[PDB]
Amino acid sequence: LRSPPLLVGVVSDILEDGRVVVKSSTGPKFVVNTSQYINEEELKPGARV
Amino acid sequence: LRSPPLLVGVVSDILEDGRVVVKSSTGPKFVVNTSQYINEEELKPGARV
Amino acid sequence: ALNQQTLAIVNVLPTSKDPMVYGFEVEEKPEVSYEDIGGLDVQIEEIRE
Amino acid sequence: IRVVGSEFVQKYIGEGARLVREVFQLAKEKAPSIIFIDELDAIAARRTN
Amino acid sequence: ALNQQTLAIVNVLPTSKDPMVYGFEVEEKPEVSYEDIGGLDVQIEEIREAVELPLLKPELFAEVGIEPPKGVLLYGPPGTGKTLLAKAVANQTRATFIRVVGSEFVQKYIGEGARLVREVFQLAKEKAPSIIFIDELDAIAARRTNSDTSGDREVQRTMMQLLAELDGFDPRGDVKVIGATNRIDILDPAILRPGRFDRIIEVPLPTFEGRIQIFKIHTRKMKLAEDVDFKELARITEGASGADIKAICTEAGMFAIREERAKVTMLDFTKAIEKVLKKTTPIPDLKGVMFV
Amino acid sequence: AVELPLLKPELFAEVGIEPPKGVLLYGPPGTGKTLLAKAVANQTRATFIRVVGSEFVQKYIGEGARLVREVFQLAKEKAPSIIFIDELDAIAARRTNSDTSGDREVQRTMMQLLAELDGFDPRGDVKVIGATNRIDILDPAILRPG
Ligand SMILES: Nc1ncnc2c1ncn2[C@@H]1O[C@H](COP(=O)(O)OP(=O)(O)OP(=O)(O)O)[C@@H](O)[C@H]1O
Ligand SMILES: Nc1ncnc2c1ncn2[C@@H]1O[C@H](COP(=O)(O)OP(=O)(O)OP(=O)(O)O)[C@@H](O)[C@H]1O
Ligand SMILES: [Mg+2]
Ligand SMILES: [Mg+2]
Repeated sequence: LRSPPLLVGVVSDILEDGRVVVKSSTGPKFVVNTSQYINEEELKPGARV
Repeated sequence: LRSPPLLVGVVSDILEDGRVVVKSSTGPKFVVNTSQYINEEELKPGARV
Repeated sequence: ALNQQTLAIVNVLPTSKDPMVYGFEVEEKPEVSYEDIGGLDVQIEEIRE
Repeated sequence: IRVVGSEFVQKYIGEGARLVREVFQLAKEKAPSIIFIDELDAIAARRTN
Repeated sequence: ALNQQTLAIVNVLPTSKDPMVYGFEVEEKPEVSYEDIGGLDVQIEEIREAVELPLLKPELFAEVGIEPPKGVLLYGPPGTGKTLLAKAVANQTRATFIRVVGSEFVQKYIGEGARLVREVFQLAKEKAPSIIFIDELDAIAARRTNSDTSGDREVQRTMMQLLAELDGFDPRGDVKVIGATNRIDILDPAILRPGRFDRIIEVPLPTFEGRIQIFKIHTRKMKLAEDVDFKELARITEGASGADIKAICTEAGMFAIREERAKVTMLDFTKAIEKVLKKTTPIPDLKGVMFV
Repeated sequence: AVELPLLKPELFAEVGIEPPKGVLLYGPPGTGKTLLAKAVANQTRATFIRVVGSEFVQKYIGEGARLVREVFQLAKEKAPSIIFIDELDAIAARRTNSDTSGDREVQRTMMQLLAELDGFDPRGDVKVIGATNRIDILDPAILRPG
């Protein structure tokens, strides 16, 4: 995962069900689940990831 | 329902090397060949094909 | 709606798209009625003729 | 269908003529129809010879 | 939620924001109140009756029989203090002040964008009572090119989505739409159409009485040694805007620094007006040799 | 106007007036208006943002808008800082009415500039220094001091 291919997406909003809406720079927004490799406190609308 | 898809384009220019460049309505430009029933006498630049 | 692995039509979708008003304001069947205007009684009777 | 007298006319013209053509077009399409045409003292006026 | 490889509904997703909506509120109430804005004096009451009053009680507006505003324009010169009236409303309505630029609903590709115009009003409805100010409509009330094609469809769609929504979420206060414009004689009716908005508040560069109060409020914070009269200055700077009056106050005090002083005096002001007013609509200097 | 409140905000504070929000420069071209701007840049040393008003506005609508948000947003974090935008007639120039293809985009850009300056937003200590080639080719809004 830490290797490329990697893609910058920028957080759209953060859901409390345990998912994150990320607006990708490709185009589409998508819902992906949280991990213990992040903090959602650090995540914010406009957080690069 | 299974009817094949044909891309639409308009002739950009007619080349003298027996091929025609037809710019699709998808976006890209392509050098396309031709069928043995269709000829360059029936095409003009800005001809829909 | 197209079966998108051949891009051929499989179904006409009812509603058929909501139209977009141009030449605004357009009021198809106006709510202002002749009872909703008084004092120009004689002008009503003329414009009707 | 209301076209106001405010849209009508520009400093040089062509777009002003299109919208007369526009309401004529809708009226045919959407018959019976009453085309309100204000304010005819800023788009009609004295001829010059 | 749809799946990538199959596209089937599996869940619902509750939307309330995207990054753009997040930067539009809240600033937890500005530093401007009607305390910090001088007189106009009548147009203060009007803007209050148009917004603030139906907000607390659409029941009383309906009961009577009268239609509240369907949208509010402030129209008048720049710098008369309009976006300035909008912060004031924000402090006392206590109703979430959405600040958005009408330039941001028209964007590079399509339903970035158009989706955004309907998004601001969805927000509005759950956050209610509210209080959406959009702000100098010159890109959401623009005339149609016919056509610029990349540009024009965006401006045309987004224009229509504003007007149609306000018409329909307001018979009575619920979401109040408020706004402002610099110019409107540059563009065609859309918000100057009386079948959409119907309340346009004329807000003009200020009356005699208005001018004095603005000088008073600016000078309130200024250190002074008294021989000053605000009323005389007010006469000289007749025909100037509220921001010209501010610009003179800021120069009179800089002038004081040059004098080696921090108290402002009537002399300091009169010089300060001369500099400014002269770079501005003019000062007389002859009444003919055939008149006095 | 600039070097003085940037380098010593205390003295404007003591009188009770606000610091300056800017300087507009006009008159005859070639008198050294942008030269002067490079002159103050060498002595402020407090982060000199250099843009040009014809480097604002790009090929799709709202990318320009995006650019104007992008200079001010950066400037609030470095503040004090100098945003010197070379032409303000290149982002907002007087019209009778728009005629519309290229003309409309101009007022679109203008809306974005107002807003941030102290339109509504905190300005920090910017200090947007303008210039124009010709005396009157701006709008009243820019012309107006404040
Ligand atoms: N009546 C007033 N009371 C206090 N400050 C005022 C008054 N009117 C104007 N000002 C001052 O004028 C400046 C604010 O101008 P502002 O940007 O709010 O303008 P606007 O009329 O909404 O303009 P635009 O047409 O450019 O969008 C500030 O310096 C503000 O203090
Ligand atoms: N006071 C001066 N002493 C010497 N040269 C100067 C002086 N003022 C300006 N110049 C020179 O004049 C030329 C043009 O001036 P500069 O490019 O700074 O002008 P401007 O008034 O901002 O113009 P534009 O309308 O083209 O944007 C430069 O070569 C500059 O160095
Ligand atoms: Mg304003
Ligand atoms: Mg120059």
